[PDB]
Amino acid sequence: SARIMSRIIKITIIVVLVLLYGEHFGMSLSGLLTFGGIGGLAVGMAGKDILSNFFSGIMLYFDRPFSIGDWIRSPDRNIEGTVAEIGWRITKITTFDNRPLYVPNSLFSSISVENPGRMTNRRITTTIGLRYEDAAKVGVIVEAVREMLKNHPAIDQRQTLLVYFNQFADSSLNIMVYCFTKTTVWAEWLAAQQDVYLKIIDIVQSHGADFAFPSQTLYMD
Amino acid sequence: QFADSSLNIMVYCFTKTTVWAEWLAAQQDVYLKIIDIVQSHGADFAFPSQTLYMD
Amino acid sequence: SARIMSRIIKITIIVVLVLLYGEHFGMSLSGLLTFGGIGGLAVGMAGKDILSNFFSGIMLYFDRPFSIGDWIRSPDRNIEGTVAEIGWRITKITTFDNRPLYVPNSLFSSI
Ligand SMILES: CCCCCCCCCCCC
Ligand SMILES: CCCCCCCCCCCC
Ligand SMILES: CCCCCCCCCCCC
Ligand SMILES: CCCCCCCCCCCC
Ligand SMILES: CCCCCCCCCCCC
Ligand SMILES: CCCCCCCCCCCC
Ligand SMILES: CCCCCCCCCCCC
Ligand SMILES: CCCCCCCCCCCC
Ligand SMILES: CCCCCCCCCCCC
Ligand SMILES: CCCCCCCCCCCC
Repeated sequence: SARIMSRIIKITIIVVLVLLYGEHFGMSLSGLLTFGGIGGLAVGMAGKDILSNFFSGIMLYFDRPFSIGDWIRSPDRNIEGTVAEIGWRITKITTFDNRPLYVPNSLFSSISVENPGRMTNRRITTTIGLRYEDAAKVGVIVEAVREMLKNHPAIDQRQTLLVYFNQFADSSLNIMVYCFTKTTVWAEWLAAQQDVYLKIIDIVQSHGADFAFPSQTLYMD
Repeated sequence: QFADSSLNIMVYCFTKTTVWAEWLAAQQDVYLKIIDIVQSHGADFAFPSQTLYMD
Repeated sequence: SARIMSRIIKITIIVVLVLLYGEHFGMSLSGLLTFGGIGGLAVGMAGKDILSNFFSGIMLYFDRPFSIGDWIRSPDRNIEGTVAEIGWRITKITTFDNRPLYVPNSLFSSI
């Protein structure tokens, strides 16, 4: 394949040399190349593709939406993964399956790029579904959960922190939980989330309420 | 409107404040008051119902 | 990378200087650059992109759909978050996950 490609390259070089030469050296053959714009189209499409990719790479370098080793994604098209290398033509992304993903540079031209690798906090969200018969303790449970969250060493007190009775559900009364953690590490965030969930379970059990299963009323006949 | 297993009543209003926490607190208070009213008037909230013909 | 980019920039500068110069200074080489419109396309696409983004930013400044620190969204495409900065080319939006979101200015043109 390499030798065939070299042969074709030198054939193209000979063709271009013949085209450059005028009547003094053989015949220019300009009309043949411009017989129907074949040479024009051949040059134009290749140049357009190469220049588009090259300029997209240059703009990527100048704007700096992401760097090597950054976790990125896009709501427009999926490119999720960790950046491995930014070439002049193709950007290599390592997916979370440990598989290469080759993205042409021009695909970044007009899309919104998210950079989770540059996040400042990790969010924790969950819903507590209590039974409809536990409506008398909703306020106390919410207050207890908020107090527990406000005293947790792993929670960031400068970020949003909401715990309120949110909405009626089909078979439960839902309570929203919304907070952030100081750390941005995967394992530490997961451990903090697990600890918070266990504490929430303990609080709910201690206050006399319980979690609601999908309920249903049956009329027998 | 009539539902599959309940009679639905719509609630539609606005709050003076535009703050997230204050709006959520007002919503929770309104929901608790609605629950109290419904319980006091003798009605109750409907679970997904179903009629079963045994054989 | 910075030094390589500088080298390529000065190479392009030398190329443009050679193109500007006529027969008095070497050869203009205009035909080579216009052999198949390579230079024309290279200038046109870059200029179109840069000008589109710049003019979108200018229109954003003049119309004032939003300001710094404003929660925004769009039913057409998702950009939800709080505006962090409005640059000449890219607008930075902080999502509710506390992650940066870089939106080219031209994406606000028709939505
Ligand atoms: C082994 C034969 C190789 C022949 C390659 C021909 C290449 C033609 C290029 C035409 C470009 C317009
Ligand atoms: C110097 C600025 C370069 C801008 C490059 C834009 C490339 C757009 C390609 C779009 C292909 C669909
Ligand atoms: C070839 C075009 C070069 C454009 C360079 C733009 C540099 C932007 C720097 C922004 C720093 C905040
Ligand atoms: C037709 C224009 C081709 C331009 C190719 C430029 C390649 C630059 C590579 C820089 C080394 C990574
Ligand atoms: C038609 C022009 C082709 C230019 C090829 C550039 C190759 C650059 C390789 C950079 C490796 C780091
Ligand atoms: C280290 C080698 C760098 C070579 C850079 C070549 C840049 C070519 C620009 C062509 C623009 C049409
Ligand atoms: C002074 C008015 C500037 C208007 C800029 C419009 C840019 C449109 C870009 C569309 C790209 C798809
Ligand atoms: C370059 C074009 C400038 C257009 C300026 C429009 C100003 C609109 C002001 C509207 C105020 C209500
Ligand atoms: C080819 C036209 C380029 C125009 C670039 C204008 C850049 C203005 C920046 C203003 C400072 C924030
Ligand atoms: C090709 C023209 C490039 C113009 C680059 C403008 C850079 C403006 C930076 C403004 C920072 C506040």
